Amino acid sequence: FLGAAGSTMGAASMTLTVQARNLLKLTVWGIKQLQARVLAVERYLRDQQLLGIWGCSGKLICCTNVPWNSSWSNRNLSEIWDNMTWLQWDKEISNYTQIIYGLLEESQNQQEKNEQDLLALD
Amino acid sequence: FLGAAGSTMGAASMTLTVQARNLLKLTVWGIKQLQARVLAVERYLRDQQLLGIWGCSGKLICCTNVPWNSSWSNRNLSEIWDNMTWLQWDKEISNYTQIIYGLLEESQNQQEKNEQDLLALD
Amino acid sequence: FLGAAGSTMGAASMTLTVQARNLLKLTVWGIKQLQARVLAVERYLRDQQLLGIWGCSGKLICCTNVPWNSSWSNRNLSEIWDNMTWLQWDKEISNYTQIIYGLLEESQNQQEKNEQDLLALD
Amino acid sequence: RAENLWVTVYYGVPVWKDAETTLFCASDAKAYETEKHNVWATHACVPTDPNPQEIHLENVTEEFNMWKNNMVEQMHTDIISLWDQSLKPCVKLTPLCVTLQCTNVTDMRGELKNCSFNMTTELRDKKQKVYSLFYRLDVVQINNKEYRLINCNTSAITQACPKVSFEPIPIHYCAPAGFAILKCKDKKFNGTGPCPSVSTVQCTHGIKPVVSTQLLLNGSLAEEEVMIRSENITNNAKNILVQFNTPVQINCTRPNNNTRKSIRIGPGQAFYATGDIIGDIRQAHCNVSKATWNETLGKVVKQLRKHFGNNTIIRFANSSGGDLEVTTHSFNCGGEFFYCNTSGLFNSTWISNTSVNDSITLPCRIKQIINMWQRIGQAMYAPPIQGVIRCVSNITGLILTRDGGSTNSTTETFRPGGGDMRDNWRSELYKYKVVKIEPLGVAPTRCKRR
Amino acid sequence: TLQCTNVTDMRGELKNCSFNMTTELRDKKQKVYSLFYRLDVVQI
Amino acid sequence: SENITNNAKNILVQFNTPVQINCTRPNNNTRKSIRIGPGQAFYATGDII
Ligand SMILES: *[C@@H]1O[C@H](CO)[C@@H](O[C@@H]2O[C@H](CO)[C@@H](O[C@@H]3O[C@H](CO[C@H]4O[C@H](CO[C@H]5O[C@H](CO)[C@@H](O)[C@H](O)[C@@H]5O)[C@@H](O)[C@H](O[C@H]5O[C@H](CO)[C@@H](O)[C@H](O)[C@@H]5O)[C@@H]4O)[C@@H](O)[C@H](O[C@H]4O[C@H](CO)[C@@H](O)[C@H](O)[C@@H]4O[C@H]4O[C@H](CO)[C@@H](O)[C@H](O)[C@@H]4O[C@H]4O[C@H](CO)[C@@H](O)[C@H](O)[C@@H]4O)[C@@H]3O)[C@H](O)[C@H]2NC(C)=O)[C@H](O)[C@H]1NC(C)=O
Ligand SMILES: *[C@@H]1O[C@H](CO)[C@@H](O[C@@H]2O[C@H](CO)[C@@H](O[C@@H]3O[C@H](CO[C@H]4O[C@H](CO[C@H]5O[C@H](CO)[C@@H](O)[C@H](O)[C@@H]5O)[C@@H](O)[C@H](O[C@H]5O[C@H](CO)[C@@H](O)[C@H](O)[C@@H]5O)[C@@H]4O)[C@@H](O)[C@H](O[C@H]4O[C@H](CO)[C@@H](O)[C@H](O)[C@@H]4O[C@H]4O[C@H](CO)[C@@H](O)[C@H](O)[C@@H]4O[C@H]4O[C@H](CO)[C@@H](O)[C@H](O)[C@@H]4O)[C@@H]3O)[C@H](O)[C@H]2NC(C)=O)[C@H](O)[C@H]1NC(C)=O
Ligand SMILES: *[C@@H]1O[C@H](CO)[C@@H](O[C@@H]2O[C@H](CO)[C@@H](O[C@@H]3O[C@H](CO[C@H]4O[C@H](CO)[C@@H](O)[C@H](O)[C@@H]4O)[C@@H](O)[C@H](O[C@H]4O[C@H](CO)[C@@H](O)[C@H](O)[C@@H]4O[C@H]4O[C@H](CO)[C@@H](O)[C@H](O)[C@@H]4O[C@H]4O[C@H](CO)[C@@H](O)[C@H](O)[C@@H]4O)[C@@H]3O)[C@H](O)[C@H]2NC(C)=O)[C@H](O)[C@H]1NC(C)=O
Ligand SMILES: *[C@@H]1O[C@H](CO)[C@@H](O[C@@H]2O[C@H](CO)[C@@H](O[C@@H]3O[C@H](CO)[C@@H](O)[C@H](O[C@H]4O[C@H](CO)[C@@H](O)[C@H](O)[C@@H]4O[C@H]4O[C@H](CO)[C@@H](O)[C@H](O)[C@@H]4O)[C@@H]3O)[C@H](O)[C@H]2NC(C)=O)[C@H](O)[C@H]1NC(C)=O
Ligand SMILES: *[C@@H]1O[C@H](CO)[C@@H](O[C@@H]2O[C@H](CO)[C@@H](O[C@@H]3O[C@H](CO)[C@@H](O)[C@H](O)[C@@H]3O)[C@H](O)[C@H]2NC(C)=O)[C@H](O)[C@H]1NC(C)=O
Ligand SMILES: *[C@@H]1O[C@H](CO)[C@@H](O[C@@H]2O[C@H](CO)[C@@H](O[C@@H]3O[C@H](CO)[C@@H](O)[C@H](O)[C@@H]3O)[C@H](O)[C@H]2NC(C)=O)[C@H](O)[C@H]1NC(C)=O
Ligand SMILES: *[C@@H]1O[C@H](CO)[C@@H](O[C@@H]2O[C@H](CO)[C@@H](O)[C@H](O)[C@H]2NC(C)=O)[C@H](O)[C@H]1NC(C)=O
Ligand SMILES: *[C@@H]1O[C@H](CO)[C@@H](O[C@@H]2O[C@H](CO)[C@@H](O)[C@H](O)[C@H]2NC(C)=O)[C@H](O)[C@H]1NC(C)=O
Ligand SMILES: *[C@@H]1O[C@H](CO)[C@@H](O[C@@H]2O[C@H](CO)[C@@H](O)[C@H](O)[C@H]2NC(C)=O)[C@H](O)[C@H]1NC(C)=O
Ligand SMILES: *[C@@H]1O[C@H](CO)[C@@H](O[C@@H]2O[C@H](CO)[C@@H](O)[C@H](O)[C@H]2NC(C)=O)[C@H](O)[C@H]1NC(C)=O
Ligand SMILES: *[C@@H]1O[C@H](CO)[C@@H](O)[C@H](O)[C@H]1NC(C)=O
Ligand SMILES: *[C@@H]1O[C@H](CO)[C@@H](O)[C@H](O)[C@H]1NC(C)=O
Ligand SMILES: *[C@@H]1O[C@H](CO)[C@@H](O)[C@H](O)[C@H]1NC(C)=O
Ligand SMILES: *[C@@H]1O[C@H](CO)[C@@H](O)[C@H](O)[C@H]1NC(C)=O
Ligand SMILES: *[C@@H]1O[C@H](CO)[C@@H](O)[C@H](O)[C@H]1NC(C)=O
Ligand SMILES: *[C@@H]1O[C@H](CO)[C@@H](O)[C@H](O)[C@H]1NC(C)=O
Repeated sequence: FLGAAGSTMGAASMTLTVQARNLLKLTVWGIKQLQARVLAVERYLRDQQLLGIWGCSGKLICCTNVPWNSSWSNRNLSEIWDNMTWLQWDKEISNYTQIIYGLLEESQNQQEKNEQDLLALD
Repeated sequence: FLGAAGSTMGAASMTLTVQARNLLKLTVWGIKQLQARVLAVERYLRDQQLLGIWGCSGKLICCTNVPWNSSWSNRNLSEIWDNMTWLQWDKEISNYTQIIYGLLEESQNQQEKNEQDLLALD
Repeated sequence: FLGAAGSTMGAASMTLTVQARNLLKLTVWGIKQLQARVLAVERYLRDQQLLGIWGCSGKLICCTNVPWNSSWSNRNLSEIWDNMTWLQWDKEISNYTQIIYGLLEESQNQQEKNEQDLLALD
Repeated sequence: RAENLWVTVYYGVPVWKDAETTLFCASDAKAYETEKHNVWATHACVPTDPNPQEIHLENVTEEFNMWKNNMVEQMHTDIISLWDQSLKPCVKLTPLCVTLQCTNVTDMRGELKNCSFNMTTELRDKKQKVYSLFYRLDVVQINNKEYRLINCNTSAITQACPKVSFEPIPIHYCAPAGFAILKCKDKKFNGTGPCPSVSTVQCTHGIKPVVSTQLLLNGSLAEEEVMIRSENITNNAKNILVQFNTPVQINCTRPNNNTRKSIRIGPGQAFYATGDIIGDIRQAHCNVSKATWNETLGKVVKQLRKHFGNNTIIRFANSSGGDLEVTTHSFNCGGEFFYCNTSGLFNSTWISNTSVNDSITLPCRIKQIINMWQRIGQAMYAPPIQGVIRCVSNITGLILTRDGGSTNSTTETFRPGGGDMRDNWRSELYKYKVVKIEPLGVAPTRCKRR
Repeated sequence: TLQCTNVTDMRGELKNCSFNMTTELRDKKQKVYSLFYRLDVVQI
Repeated sequence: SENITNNAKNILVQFNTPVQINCTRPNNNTRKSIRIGPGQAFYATGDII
């Protein structure tokens, strides 16, 4: 549970699974114990819809056909996983994050499924 | 966003992706801004459950082993995608819609997964 | 709808699909017709999250790479499906149920997806 | 076996069906900075998207009916439900039914009554001898001159909080996920028939819930020619809604400079009594410029002849009779409720294209205790306002009725309508209707599956 | 306070009661009578 | 019965044929509908006719 947040990204891939999951008749305080958990399931499905519409369709790790641009954190591979940490990593990509998101839904699952439909005809 | 509703079904397949997605302590009006969005997530999951139990298991476009019956809108293929529109299309299928739904859940994912289990043994 | 609960597990696999699915401004009784259906969708998603994180990612039937331990209900195959019923079956596995659950999420989708990522590189 | 295609599921196909859902409000997220302790609707009211989206649907024709529109009914019940939620936390005036000893104010036949009465203090022992000032419309005598509250025999009464204001603020109606709102972009639309150019929006335009009678105030202007709308036109039982081209300047003031007593009926509660009037001794009045009202009339009277025939005599006249809400122009300015005599404006007789000074005026009456929407069991007391109230609004439309006496082939006379407030909301909602989107669709294609 | 009396047989099960009551106005009371069953009232 | 031999527990009975029962109020009454306002009205029991 978050244990590798201080550790490197390379070590942080092992514990990845633990992070996935951890009368009621009252007039008042019933809305206080409700409003919190309702936005929680709203925030939950918000992430999951993105996971489906992208090239994942499944949880944990999944890959895609989107090529990694050099202009996006030009780096050494061992300088990423072995020498660097996630909080420190998300910091630089902060500018290109919205750009990458577009490539997954548009360039892939929009253009991939249609590509698949054309490859499924023959 | 709905832009091809007037256009033909053939042109309407390109913009398909855009259609997928667009204090709180009050005693009153809090139920007015709540009841609307709760049935929304109920209506949302109602469509998604159908997508899973059918031969899709994924969003946007997906195919199936259900053969198209001639008795269901007997047509020319170019008379469908190239010459016709979706509102105009759903109009005729209105009678066979409930019939087709049965073929996806029953004839496929009920008979397919079991077929798959028997093909996965060897 | 539950019709095979008295029947053997072997006969119970045919009807499996039927089991999957069956003003609002009031100050009171509105919470009575609400609290019931909200925990329902909470209980619903509780089962579905388990289905994804395991080796299923789909509904109805799905298989896994987890080997069946002899110590867990050591039996004859025809003594299970042909001669025995589900209520009677879940009774014995009651002790090993929590053990099996661990093998699906840990031994598989944690170790499988990573295994897959390494097999997807080459 | 027999070829060729196979069924395939498409998600998000452009298919919708006419339906009804529960709509919420939107305040533009500025109304919240306007503060003044929850003005009108907006409290937790949803902030409007800074960039509303309007998508024009090409090659589309959709049929609209504004009288069958369901958005009107929700808004009508909303304002009503909104009204009660405002009066619940406020101070209830229940022990104001005490006998009222009244006398004639020091001109214009004593419209105001100076009333002396006994009242309960913070303590439950001694009463309180105090006087107040009520309009003739708020009291009724019972048999010196002895009076009583006018609402006491009919129902109960509660005072509106001085903190909140009745100031109408723009409210955008939006639809939840899976639904859509259609907008008619044609310049000339009467609310019925097919619409050539249709666009969709998440939120309707800025709509100010201005409650008024015989005059649409602060509304939306029409395009080009002025518009004429009626549910059933040849039927004289149905009101005729009019939409103006150019807005009409109207002034309504309270030429009485007043003071608040703020008497203490504790513990903790304080009532705001109307003190003495310091200023012009006058009755409330409403101004309309003679040139501007006439020009509109001339343009409007020509539009009625697109139905009632090229040549005919159209005469205008004031209200026939009924409740005060029906017979006068009713609205709210500065918190006070004016009832204006529109009889001066509606006195005219027109020729085929024409009709046979620098200003005009309209006598207005003030009533603090009101039951609108025919509500029984709840009467609201409008609290007094310090100083003189002055307000300027646009007159954007009317509520009109046609006489039943016919002589149909001779001449026709029109009079100001009233009653239903849905027509007021139908004035802004004519171009919108609610549909639910049906995303799921099936189409035949060759891909099959492995 | 309820001032009651015996109804005009079967030992007077019903009581005719006179009492003071508050009107719409908070000034004058109201002298009115009602009819209650013996089970709804108790003497003091 | 919950506990039959126990005399402290009630015994519930279910009939075969329904039993016709008539209960009437052989007093033809009137409503005073006195006014205890503002807005409230109490319904008093008038004389029995
Ligand atoms: C919106 O508002 C508008 C207006 O603001 C509303 O419009 C109103 O709509 C109603 C309809 O609900 C109209 O009433 C109907 O009128 C028709 C037509 O009447 C006119 O024409 C008749 C014939 O004219 C032709 O013949 C003469 C002779 O040759 C010729 O000179 C002429 O040029 C033309 O060629 C006239 O007879 C009639 O006059 C009579 O009625 C006048 C109006 O009351 C009256 O002033 C006259 O003095 C005279 O008495 C008039 O000029 C009527 O046909 C119709 O009558 C049906 O309905 C009534 C109930 O209202 C019912 O009692 C009748 O029996 C009749 O029902 C018959 O027809 C039905 C449909 O076919 C059928 O189902 C019935 O079973 C029944 O038929 C039975 O009997 C016949 C024999 O009687 C038999 O053969 C059949 O087999 C069967 O057994 C209505 O009265 C209004 O006129 C109209 N308003 C105005 C101002 O015009 C609109 O409704 C509103 N809508 C909404 C949604 O809000
Ligand atoms: C639903 O409702 C029903 C009824 O409506 C309820 O039913 C009631 O249930 C209770 C149980 O909670 C009954 O009370 C118990 O009764 C038993 C049996 O008593 C009868 O039989 C005894 C022996 O009979 C045999 O021997 C004779 C001689 O040979 C022979 O002739 C005969 O035919 C038969 O073969 C009699 O001794 C006894 O008579 C005595 O009691 C009568 C009732 O009070 C009284 O009228 C007599 O005058 C006489 O005094 C009777 O006929 C009792 O054995 C049992 O006693 C236990 O519980 C009490 C507390 O109530 C406790 O004080 C006792 O010490 C005793 O507990 C011993 O046994 C426990 C279980 O083994 C053990 O754990 C204890 O540690 C303790 O044992 C210790 O002491 C012994 C030596 O004393 C020692 O050897 C051990 O090692 C250990 O140290 C209860 O009194 C009711 O009778 C019954 N109702 C009726 C009407 O019968 C039911 O409860 C309800 N249920 C629900 C869910 O609602
Ligand atoms: C249809 O739409 C139209 C247009 O949208 C609506 O017209 C609106 O009417 C509103 C009133 O209902 C009006 O609100 C007014 O805004 C004025 C301008 O505010 C701006 O300027 C001031 C500086 O002057 C800034 O500080 C402020 O932040 C704003 O930027 C205010 O001046 C108005 O306040 C005065 O009027 C209201 C009643 O209208 C009084 O209740 C209020 O108390 C004020 O009256 C005092 O002040 C004036 C001088 O300013 C004196 O002449 C007067 O006698 C009062 O003085 C006594 O009373 C005060 C306490 O009340 C006391 O301190 C003082 O010492 C004296 O004793 C008011 O806030 C909108 O501006 C106006 N719209 C537009 C565009 O102008 C119309 O209502 C709509 N129709 C319907 C049916 O709703
Ligand atoms: C409802 O009320 C509203 C608001 O009161 C009314 O709308 C206003 O109407 C008035 C008059 O119709 C109008 O006032 C004029 O506005 C002009 C600008 O648009 C001003 O320039 C003009 O001021 C001159 O005249 C005044 C009176 O004669 C002088 O006191 C003033 O100093 C001005 O004189 C100067 O200019 C001349 C040259 O023109 C120069 O020689 C002089 O030296 C001096 O410099 C008027 O005040 C308002 O503008 C209107 N307001 C709005 C918002 O439109 C409406 O008419 C009322 N309706 C009814 C039915 O009564
Ligand atoms: C009612 O509407 C009519 C228009 O239908 C108004 O008539 C207007 O009257 C003024 C004069 O008071 C006209 O101005 C005149 O202009 C001419 C041409 O520049 C000039 O020669 C004159 O000396 C005078 O300035 C005005 O043109 C005329 N309107 C039209 C459209 O011609 C009438 O004013 C309105 N009612 C009232 C209150 O006057
Ligand atoms: C309907 O409107 C018309 C038009 O305003 C009203 O006519 C007006 O009648 C008054 C009389 O009460 C006229 O006053 C007169 O003015 C003339 C000219 O100064 C003077 O000679 C007279 O002695 C008298 O003072 C007024 O001028 C006249 N309006 C016009 C424009 O001429 C009519 O009264 C209205 N009808 C009703 C029922 O309200
Ligand atoms: C009455 O109508 C006038 C004119 O249509 C409104 O004033 C306009 O306000 C808009 C706001 O963006 C400006 O762009 C226009 O320039 C104004 N008109 C003129 C002639 O300058 C006025 O706001 C309307 N009344 C109310 C209460 O809003
Ligand atoms: C309304 O009537 C009251 C009396 O009931 C007036 O108050 C009196 O005003 C005179 C001034 O002429 C004082 O001498 C008295 O002491 C006042 N009496 C009370 C009880 O206040 C009041 O002035 C009248 N209306 C107004 C203010 O003009
Ligand atoms: C509204 O305006 C009309 C028109 O001025 C008023 O009608 C007057 O009524 C009085 C009687 O109350 C008559 O003596 C006058 O002759 C009428 N005037 C005209 C021009 O005919 C009317 O009184 C006004 N207000 C109300 C409440 O009716
Ligand atoms: C119950 O008692 C009341 C009096 O407290 C009766 O009302 C009186 O009836 C007589 C008729 O004999 C009238 O003359 C009186 O004027 C009535 N007085 C009042 C205050 O109503 C009443 O009749 C008795 N019960 C009934 C109705 O039988
Ligand atoms: C890249 O990583 C290798 C590790 O094998 C290291 O030797 C090399 O110096 C690195 N170069 C840069 C530019 O980071
Ligand atoms: C601990 O984290 C810091 C920053 O996240 C990083 O620089 C450092 O290398 C990490 N230590 C180890 C032993 O990985
Ligand atoms: C079917 O489509 C073809 C298009 O190549 C057209 O030539 C033919 O006439 C069509 N036939 C029918 C029966 O629609
Ligand atoms: C196992 O099942 C077979 C059925 O073919 C049966 O003949 C055999 O006796 C069974 N053995 C045991 C140990 O259950
Ligand atoms: C019915 O169920 C019982 C227990 O669930 C089982 O022992 C029995 O074999 C079943 N009957 C049939 C015919 O399968
Ligand atoms: C526009 O839509 C109509 C009906 O939906 C259709 O008949 C027509 O062919 C469409 N126009 C084009 C250019 O596709």
